Amino acid sequence: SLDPEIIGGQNNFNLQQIFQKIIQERGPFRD
Amino acid sequence: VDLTSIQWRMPEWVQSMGGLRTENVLEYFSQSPFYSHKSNNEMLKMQSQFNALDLGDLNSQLKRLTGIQFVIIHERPPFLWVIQKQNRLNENEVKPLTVYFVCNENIYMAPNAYTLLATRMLNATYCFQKALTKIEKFPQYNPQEGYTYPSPEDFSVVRAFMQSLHSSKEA
Amino acid sequence: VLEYIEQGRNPDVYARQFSELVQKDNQYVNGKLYAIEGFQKAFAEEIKQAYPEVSSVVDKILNEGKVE
Amino acid sequence: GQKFCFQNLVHVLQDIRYQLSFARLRNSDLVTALDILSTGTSLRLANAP
Amino acid sequence: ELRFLSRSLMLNFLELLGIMAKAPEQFPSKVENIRVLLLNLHHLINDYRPHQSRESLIMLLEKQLKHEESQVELL
Amino acid sequence: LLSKVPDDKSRFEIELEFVQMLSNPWYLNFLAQHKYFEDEAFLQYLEYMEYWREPEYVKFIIYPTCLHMLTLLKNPQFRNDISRADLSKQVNDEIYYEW
Repeated sequence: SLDPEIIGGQNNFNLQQIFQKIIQERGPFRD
Repeated sequence: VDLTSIQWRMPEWVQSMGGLRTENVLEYFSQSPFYSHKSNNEMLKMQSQFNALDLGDLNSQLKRLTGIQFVIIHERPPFLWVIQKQNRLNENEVKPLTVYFVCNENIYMAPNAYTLLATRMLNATYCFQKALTKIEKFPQYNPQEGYTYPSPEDFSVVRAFMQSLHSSKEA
Repeated sequence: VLEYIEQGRNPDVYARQFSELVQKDNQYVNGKLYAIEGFQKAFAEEIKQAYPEVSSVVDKILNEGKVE
Repeated sequence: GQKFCFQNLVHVLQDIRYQLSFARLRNSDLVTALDILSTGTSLRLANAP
Repeated sequence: ELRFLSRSLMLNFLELLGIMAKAPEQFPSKVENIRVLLLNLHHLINDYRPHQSRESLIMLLEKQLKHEESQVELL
Repeated sequence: LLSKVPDDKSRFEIELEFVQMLSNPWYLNFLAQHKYFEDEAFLQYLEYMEYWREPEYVKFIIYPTCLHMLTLLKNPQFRNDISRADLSKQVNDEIYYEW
């Protein structure tokens, strides 16, 4: 039949992007 | 279907026959949308069924015939050939209706000077109108402040920094 | 031929080209058939040493091609 | 006609070889399929600068 | 049944060579023999695959479990 | 405001094929040159293409790239750089290598 199987791309193998995101989400860093 | 902007060729056909020839240039032309099947060369091809022919025969029978004909205007064996869609109502006088371009196993429209220069001008115009329309909304006019687009102590703060920096760089 | 006479060419040239061509194509085809002949014989011997159990079959294959 | 025979045979053999590639089936790339479960091609992104 | 079809194909080709060197216009029949033999070979190999895809999935799931237990123990 | 003239079945055949087009990088480059990214309607239609990531729907899509391509195109600076020919070649070459 059809049973749900759980697999999460375990075969396949950054803070600058984090910074840019937070920069757009709360504007300046200082606050 | 606009015939002039487009660039056509069939390398499969060329390889099927082999090399690029005079006569194969006219056949290649026959495969192209440029050629018209009501053509006089097509009527001749229909009249002879799997027999040898000759080329001097080809031009001499083109003139003998009256109507739309495709001939070779200039020929260069290695790479490029020149064809024109000339229409002769009578022999020895022909009105060229179109010219056609052949190059590196490729057929092209080779269009009229007016349409080329005109389209060029049209592009340039369009650039102008777009740039001006973008700029015209932007600038601000106040009558005392002037035209605007949306202190020396601080300047001295900067001088202090740049001098600090030059110092650290020299070090 | 009519074309040749038309252009002033000698019709005897046509007759020459065709007899010549008969000989030429004759040899050509004949040798093509031989080329596949040898190819088959090679393939049958190689099969025989490789797959001896069917040697009877392959011999029956060569015998069925021929005339009574 | 005999020559035409030879050639014609070669073309038929090529054609059936073509049908041959059309008939085989190859084991699934489950990797790509699982990546596309999560709606990206994880491969093409990680790999590419 | 496979091996059989294959050796058979071999033989049918030998036949083909013959009918080329003896009577070329007869080949359509024989190349048909060939064609059905190849197509059957393939259809049957295809019948083999679904189990192979399943067991490959098995080996993959086994890899995930191994990463899981190893990661748990490391933690 | 011309009245819409769509077909139901046809537009999911079509939206499938369009997603596929999005897989091609050269099509993205032409698309950018034609300044289709200037239109907000286009970008809303892109989000409408997000329906194609759903399992029953994605089960139909043929070329996976498009999906990735789509997430790539959500950055506008990326849109102006797929206007660029150089980056276009970079993208094509990147697939070609993965392939």
